[PDB]
Amino acid sequence: LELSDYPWFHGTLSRVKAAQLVLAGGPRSHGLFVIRQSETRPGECVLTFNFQGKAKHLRLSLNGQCHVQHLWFQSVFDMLRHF
Amino acid sequence: LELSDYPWFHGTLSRVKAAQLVLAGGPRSHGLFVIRQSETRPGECVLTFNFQGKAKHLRLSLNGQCHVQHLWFQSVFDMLRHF
Amino acid sequence: LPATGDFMNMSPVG
Amino acid sequence: LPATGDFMNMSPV
Amino acid sequence: DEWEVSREKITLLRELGQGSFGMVYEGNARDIIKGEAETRVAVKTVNESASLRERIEFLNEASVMKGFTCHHVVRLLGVVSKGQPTLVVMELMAHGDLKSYLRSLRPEAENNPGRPPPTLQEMIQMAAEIADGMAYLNAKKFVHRDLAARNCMVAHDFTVKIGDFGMTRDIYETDYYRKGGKGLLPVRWMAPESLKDGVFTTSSDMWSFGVVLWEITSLAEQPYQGLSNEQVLKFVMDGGYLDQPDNCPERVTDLMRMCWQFNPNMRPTFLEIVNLLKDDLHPSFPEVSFFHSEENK
Amino acid sequence: DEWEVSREKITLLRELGQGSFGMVYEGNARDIIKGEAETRVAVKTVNESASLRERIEFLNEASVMKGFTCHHVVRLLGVVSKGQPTLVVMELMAHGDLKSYLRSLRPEAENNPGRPPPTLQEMIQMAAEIADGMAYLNAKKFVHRDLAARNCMVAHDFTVKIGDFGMTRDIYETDYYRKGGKGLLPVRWMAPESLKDGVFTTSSDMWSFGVVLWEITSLAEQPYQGLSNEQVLKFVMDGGYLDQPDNCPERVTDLMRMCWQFNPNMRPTFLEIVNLLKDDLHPSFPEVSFFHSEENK
Ligand SMILES: *NC(=O)CSP(=O)(O)OP(=O)(O)OP(=O)(O)OC[C@H]1O[C@@H](n2cnc3c(N)ncnc32)[C@H](O)[C@@H]1O
Ligand SMILES: *NC(=O)CSP(=O)(O)OP(=O)(O)OP(=O)(O)OC[C@H]1O[C@@H](n2cnc3c(N)ncnc32)[C@H](O)[C@@H]1O
Ligand SMILES: [Mn+2]
Ligand SMILES: [Mn+2]
Repeated sequence: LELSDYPWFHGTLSRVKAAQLVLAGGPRSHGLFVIRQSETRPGECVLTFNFQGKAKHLRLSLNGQCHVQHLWFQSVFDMLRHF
Repeated sequence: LELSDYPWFHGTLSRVKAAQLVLAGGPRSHGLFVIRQSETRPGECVLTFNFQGKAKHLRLSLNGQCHVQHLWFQSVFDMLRHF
Repeated sequence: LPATGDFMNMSPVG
Repeated sequence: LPATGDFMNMSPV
Repeated sequence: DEWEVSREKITLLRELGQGSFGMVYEGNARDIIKGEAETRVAVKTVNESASLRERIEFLNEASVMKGFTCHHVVRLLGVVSKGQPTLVVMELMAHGDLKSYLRSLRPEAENNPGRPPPTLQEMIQMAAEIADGMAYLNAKKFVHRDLAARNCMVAHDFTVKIGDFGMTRDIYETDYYRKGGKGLLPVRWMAPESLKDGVFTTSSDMWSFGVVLWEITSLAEQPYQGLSNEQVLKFVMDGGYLDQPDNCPERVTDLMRMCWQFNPNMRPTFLEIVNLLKDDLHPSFPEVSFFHSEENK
Repeated sequence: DEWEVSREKITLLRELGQGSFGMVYEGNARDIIKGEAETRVAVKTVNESASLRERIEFLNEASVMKGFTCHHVVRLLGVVSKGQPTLVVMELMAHGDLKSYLRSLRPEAENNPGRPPPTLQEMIQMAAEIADGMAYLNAKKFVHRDLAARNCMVAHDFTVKIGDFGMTRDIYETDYYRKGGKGLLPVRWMAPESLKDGVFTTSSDMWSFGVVLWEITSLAEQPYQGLSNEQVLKFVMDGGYLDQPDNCPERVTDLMRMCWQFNPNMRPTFLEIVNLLKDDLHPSFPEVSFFHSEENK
């Protein structure tokens, strides 16, 4: 029920480390992603993902009223786990 | 290249019709989603998706600088297409 | 003066 | 006065 | 902070009434509405001893009113957040709340104005006005959660409008709101599914609407008189519902019946309610209603 | 919008210089900086005949400067968007652009001030100041794409700062920017990979930095003099690079060599550049640099 309780959320994982994680597997793990706390903008989160083997970082407005967004990410993660 | 050119973008599709689209298939089509132009907030878009058979609507800040976000959605759509 | 009695502290039943 | 000659209209090679 | 207003532009005149955790004052506001030097307004406040939970609620009402623009919804005029006490400035409802107003009409009423109880016609006007205000709310994807006569306000011309948005919630994402923990709830006005599962929807608001109609036709009699909250809880959860008040017009009795269907999807929508009354309404209605508005697409 | 300023608080004095699609004026600004009655500033504008693509670029520069606060980056002071013409107010760089200033120092220069060419020391100062400004940019995840002496500005006290953010791009998402279509590019200042693939990074900016150093030690000589754009493209893409100017300090020659490594990952970073010069700099540097700031964590 909380950001901290989801498998796709990785707290303070570095952007550098996050990119590594989603790219280990190259274009094969295309789609893999993780959500982390921004290194630069405090309080904000970032969605780091693998697009065709390249790492991309998307700034989000996250961390109340964010439950449905959590559901969205859970569902994507669900499709992922099936690979 | 542009929002209009993606299969997951459905322009002016009503929120009511969008929910129907993602729910036709019940909990089986869990994860299915579409992006549409908000009916209420003009200029903004909405992400309508199926979570465990229930329809959810997420308001987005979309429509330059949105290319990577486009990539994100394309990748999820890519995982979908494989079901 | 305010209808404080119109409210009951509670949680859903089932 | 502006160094307009410092720019070339082009696309990657 | 586009709604912020200088505390200097505000002047409190008298006290209008006490709220559960604040005081409502009448006052003047300079340059709060372009085109007006000073405007008579209502000003909501919070007692210093008010709890955080109550402060959040107070701030919630203000916050949600910011996005509303409807003739049948009490209008937000401004806010003073810079330094306490915080002030919420809204339109002045000259005749106060509907409940209080309805009770004034009781023949025995010590404060009886000088007229008889509302007319079938007058009641339909109130009903459509309230339903129109709610329809706008629903259209904006908000569920009121506390529709009741005490929260309906009466204008100087007797136009009724929806007020008190403390419990209101944004349901844009799911079309419903689910409260899990404990909290102060207006049980006597709550639908069965809300009492049981803590789920609120435009349908539960419709149930409350039915209860308001009853309030109107019984001149603000206390609902479920006799029963205690827990009894009410059980009573309603088991299929029960209020009796028809004395001489209650059958047409209104029909609305109440539609409002109290046990299955939420069996109840009517606010738009449907207005549509059912559009013909027998004051000529001005079409000029102000949300229903006849271009927004209602 | 919190940057909006009343067009009345602005007064144009003279014309400073013509821009590619606008005119830059010097002027005064009343109460644009708390604590100052009037502040002398520079004001950028767009010609009526300017295309929308140019208007967007103009609005881009303003937009990006809003988030900057660095002693070595020309500062944004305010904007006037209410009714045309649109005005971008920024700090006035009393001694104009570095290129133009460097040429003034040529002995033959008709506008020669009254001093000799920059000192090794003076050059190191400029270099550190420029590198410091770029490091901040990089830290904020922006790639300049047009670093050159013409875009470096000189303050009244001769402090050099980074300016002209027309081509600047946010690269927070990928660490790079890729231009696919055609466009006006500063080829003589571009790195090989940029000319070939259209990819810009902090590394390509570093290449441009090397070129600026060359500009400094050659007194703004025209880079790749003789060759034509097309020739330069090929020459650089094939491993070529500028010669060392006359009497160029070898220490500076070392930096240029680091800047022109063919492999972008072989080039140094702006922080590294500053770190290499931190000792031999004016005492005030640590009080103003981004390098010695708390921000640089
Ligand atoms: N569940 C509940 O709604 C709480 S019981 P209540 O009797 O409705 O009062 P409460 O919500 O606690 O009181 P509130 O602060 O809403 O207001 C107290 C009295 O002030 C008058 N009032 C409120 N808003 C007004 C406006 N805009 N114009 C005129 N008068 C206004 C009412 O008399 C209300 O009873
Ligand atoms: N690729 C390019 O960068 C274009 S060649 P340029 O000579 O740098 O000119 P351009 O960018 O087209 O000119 P710009 O609009 O920047 O300005 C014209 C002249 O105005 C002066 N200027 C600009 N900002 C100034 C500030 N803040 N203070 C003083 N003077 C300023 C420059 O001298 C420029 O030549
Ligand atoms: Mn109330
Ligand atoms: Mn320039």
